[PDB]
Amino acid sequence: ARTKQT
Amino acid sequence: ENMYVNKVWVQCENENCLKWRLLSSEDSAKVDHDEPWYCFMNTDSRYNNCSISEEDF
Amino acid sequence: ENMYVNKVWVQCENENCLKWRLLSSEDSAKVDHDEPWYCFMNTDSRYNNCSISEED
Amino acid sequence: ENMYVNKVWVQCENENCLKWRLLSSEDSAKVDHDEPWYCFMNTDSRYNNCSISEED
Ligand SMILES: [Zn+2]
Ligand SMILES: [Zn+2]
Ligand SMILES: [Zn+2]
Repeated sequence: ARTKQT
Repeated sequence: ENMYVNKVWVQCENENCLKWRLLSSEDSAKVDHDEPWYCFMNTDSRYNNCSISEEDF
Repeated sequence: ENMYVNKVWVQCENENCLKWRLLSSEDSAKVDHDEPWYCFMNTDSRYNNCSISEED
Repeated sequence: ENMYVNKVWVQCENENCLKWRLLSSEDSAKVDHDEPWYCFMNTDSRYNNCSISEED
């Protein structure tokens, strides 16, 4: 999974 | 107790889609970072389908 | 693997046409609803021109 | 008169089953989103039971 922190 | 989990964006890996989805805290803790992710895996029933437009960022 | 993508209706934005078209799961995932959509963009060769009647 | 209702995928909420089902336009309109959905509620007689395999 490719993710970005908020 | 409260787990203080942050929400993350995750990208759909359907080559036709590739949309970014904002996960709940609960889904964000559960995400398996070593496996593919697709929109249908979102428990957010407002954004859980590749046909649904991407939320604003 | 099945992605469980819905088949969605989109409306042609040619003011002379305004016909509704039902997209394949593939096109439903691909479409960008913040850009104009026109019949010719439909990869369904049965219903991919403003001259063609709406599906029954 | 066509109501231009999408054909949507829904997952069975029987924890023993959890199969995905593609609904007709009519069934897609009729789904009550405030209630659980299960295979037997599909009027598609090909895929309307937990004991039936998920569609290709
Ligand atoms: Zn997707
Ligand atoms: Zn048209
Ligand atoms: Zn079932």
